[PDB]
Amino acid sequence: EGMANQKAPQDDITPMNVSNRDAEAVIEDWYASEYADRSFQNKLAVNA
Amino acid sequence: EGMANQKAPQDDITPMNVSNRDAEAVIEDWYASEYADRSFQNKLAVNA
Amino acid sequence: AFGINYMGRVSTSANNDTQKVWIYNGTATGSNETVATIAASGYFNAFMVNVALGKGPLGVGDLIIINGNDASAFYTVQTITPNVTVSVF
Amino acid sequence: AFGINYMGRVSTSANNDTQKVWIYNGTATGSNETVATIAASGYFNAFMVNVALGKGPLGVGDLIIINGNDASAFYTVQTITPNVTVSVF
Repeated sequence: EGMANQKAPQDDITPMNVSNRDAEAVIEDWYASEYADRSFQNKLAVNA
Repeated sequence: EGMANQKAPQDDITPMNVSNRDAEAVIEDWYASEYADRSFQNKLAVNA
Repeated sequence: AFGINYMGRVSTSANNDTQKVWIYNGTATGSNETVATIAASGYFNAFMVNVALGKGPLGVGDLIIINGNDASAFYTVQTITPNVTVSVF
Repeated sequence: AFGINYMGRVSTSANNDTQKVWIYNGTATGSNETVATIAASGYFNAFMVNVALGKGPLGVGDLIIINGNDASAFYTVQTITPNVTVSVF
């Protein structure tokens, strides 16, 4: 945010400093995995 | 339910295990029967 | 702190009914921490997904080869909830 | 007794000119037996195909990581016939 201030006439302007910052989103990797052994293919009625 | 985890690059995958179970329904037999003697065909105003 | 890039897996089997073997690089080229620091309670909490429910890649009885910046030692996981704690093998 | 579901490979190499590393789960989630019981003579006989002739997955010199319900230790296969016997490493 900025802000307005007052000054004496003919005096140098004094800015009200506007802050800056950088919001950094760090990218991450996630894995969801499973195994389906072939020995269960003929022993299951479902498709694992 | 499965689950997602993280791992180092080029590392072997380590799955989060998914549980299984079974449910069993037991089948039963029921009967609803009745008799209608032929001698009542001509003696009733309704269709027995 | 724990760094996932320094955590590797040794055991090749995908059988989840047995245990796994891990190796951790805490030497000067890794996390650069002592074996005592790595073996402290809750150090491997970041490796778990939900340590409160004991959900993660580490299992009870898993063997971890810890390579600290001063020495190395075999360790074994005892608890995964509510904290991850290891003990000398 | 021995359960094949609790035995898994550790060494990734398929080189048959070198030894293999195994891991066994005898903890509460596995066989639920002590290290001494698992390390007894002839315990791993059910893993071999024909123990009378020394024919099976285990070879002489293979390292087995045994996790009992009380502790864990490294063991080495000494003989595969007529019984599978192990000793500490």
